[PDB]
Amino acid sequence: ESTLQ
Amino acid sequence: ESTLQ
Amino acid sequence: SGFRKMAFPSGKVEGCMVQVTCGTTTLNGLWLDDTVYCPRHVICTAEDMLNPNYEDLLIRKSNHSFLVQAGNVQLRVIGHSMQNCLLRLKVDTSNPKTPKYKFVRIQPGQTFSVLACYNGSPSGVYQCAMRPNHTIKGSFLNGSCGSVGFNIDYDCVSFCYMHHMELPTGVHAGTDLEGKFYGPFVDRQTAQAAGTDTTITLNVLAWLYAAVINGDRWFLNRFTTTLNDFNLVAMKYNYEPLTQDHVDILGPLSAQTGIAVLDMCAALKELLQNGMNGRTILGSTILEDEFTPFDVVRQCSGVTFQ
Amino acid sequence: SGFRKMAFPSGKVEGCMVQVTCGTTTLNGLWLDDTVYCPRHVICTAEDMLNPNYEDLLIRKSNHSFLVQAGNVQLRVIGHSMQNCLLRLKVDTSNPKTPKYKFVRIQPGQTFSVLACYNGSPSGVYQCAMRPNHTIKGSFLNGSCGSVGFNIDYDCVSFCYMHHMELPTGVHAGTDLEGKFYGPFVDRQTAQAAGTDTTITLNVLAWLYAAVINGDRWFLNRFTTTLNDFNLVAMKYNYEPLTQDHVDILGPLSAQTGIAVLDMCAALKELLQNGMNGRTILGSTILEDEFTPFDVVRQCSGVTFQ
Repeated sequence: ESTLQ
Repeated sequence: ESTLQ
Repeated sequence: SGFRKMAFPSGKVEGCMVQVTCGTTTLNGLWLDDTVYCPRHVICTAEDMLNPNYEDLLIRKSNHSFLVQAGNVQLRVIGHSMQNCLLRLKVDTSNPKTPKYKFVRIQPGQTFSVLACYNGSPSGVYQCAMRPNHTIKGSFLNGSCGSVGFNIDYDCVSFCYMHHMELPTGVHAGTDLEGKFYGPFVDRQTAQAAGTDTTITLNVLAWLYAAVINGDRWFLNRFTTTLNDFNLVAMKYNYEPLTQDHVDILGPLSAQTGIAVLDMCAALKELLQNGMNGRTILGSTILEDEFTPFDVVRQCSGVTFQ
Repeated sequence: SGFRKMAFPSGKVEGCMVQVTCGTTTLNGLWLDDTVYCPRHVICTAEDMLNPNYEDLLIRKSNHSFLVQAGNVQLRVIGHSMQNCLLRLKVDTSNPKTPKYKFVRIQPGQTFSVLACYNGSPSGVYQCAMRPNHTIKGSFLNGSCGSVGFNIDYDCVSFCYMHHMELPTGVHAGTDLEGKFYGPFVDRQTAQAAGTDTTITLNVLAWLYAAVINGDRWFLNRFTTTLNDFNLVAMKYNYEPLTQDHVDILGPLSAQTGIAVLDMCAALKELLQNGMNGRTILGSTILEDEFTPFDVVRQCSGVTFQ
């Protein structure tokens, strides 16, 4: 997926 | 030689 | 003598780091004058993050939905706008530590320093390049969002990057200080992938000039090349094509070492073809593409060790 | 995710940098409370530097032989002692920017950040290891002497290095903040050479643990090894011998990845023997020895990507 941090 | 800086 | 991946001293930036909380999401912000910038995804919960509508999530918030702590002191929010993929929070105090500064968008291949922060608290500094595919090979954990990238030119801080997210590759994506992403990416948890990347030709050549200025010459050869014959070779090894503008930027390094650019390309053409023979250039057993020509002028001696 | 050579944020150190001139030699000093430290070779001219007697050169100076500028403001010298291979200058102002701090001597293999300065003016920050042969592979030009190395533990600055000189190899030699050199070197321009160096075994293993925590496993194998059988192999590839203390320090990283130390040595034993097969670990095509176990706990996630 994609990981906003 | 050697170089003091 | 010596050559390291060197970052800019970070003090002037440490004094602009703050923490920003909304609900139970906490990330970092940057406090200049009376404004704090941060990623807009700070107003999202984990469920929201898959399909957010920001316009719509943001109208459901007021100033006092946002907590801004700088060290100990609470800063009161008195205003909030969205700007692309950032928020801008007007606060009641102007930052006594605001340095001279500007915002610039940077171009792929360019380079900068990152100050990694968690909970408004600077943890480290390292040097990065903006990759051709618009990612960075950073080092970031959860809570690092709102960590910024920068350069210093004299007395002035050029902010060029804010951290927003991490891709499946393990690499990082973010934004300029206007909120506009670098790359085709969007601030959502969806299927998204780095485009394939390429090696930064201009930089490799900068780095070869640095080896020579430091006094190593072994990789040179007696050939020259046409720009176009080099590019035919470059494309097969996944390097960016060399252009005339790039050749002109390498002018002062050419002038300082008396090596013609096109002679140096011939040198590279050769390294790509035959390998290094298990030898090193400036310490490296591989060809190094994260120093620009400017990075080499700043770090290296203005006098060649001939 | 990601793994970079990361240095400590440098702000707290920038505020202690000053410039120190004596005759026509200018170098950097460190201003803590009401004392400024710098290399004692600041009282030498080029002719002096080949055979100096410091005891004798120093008695021929008074307080007003020393100029101390911090930014613009001139600081007045009211006292001077020699301390080993450093000077201590008492001045009239106490540094309003003095941070909590201490001085420690570091051990080979340990790691730290360097703030490169010219004319009292911080130019960059990078991360270093103290090599077994007691040198550092820094990046320094003329005028960088008095640039310091440090760590930060919480709120506190551990000063461990001051720059004095560059060896013929191109590597750097200096001192703790008590004036005692690291290594057999002396502050004179004579024939002097790095002892041969060795790879920091403890660190390589730290770095392999970091690869696994980040979620890469390819270099593992099904073998184990005796400590002594490893060392027989280590000595032939010029690695430091592994000891029981080193094995114990790797405990929490063992615990976090469920790989036994001695299993990991077997993995390394194999890499040394068969190469990498032109593959990478954490980005590198070579085995990396400038992250300690502590460097890995601080940067990496406390949770393994299994």
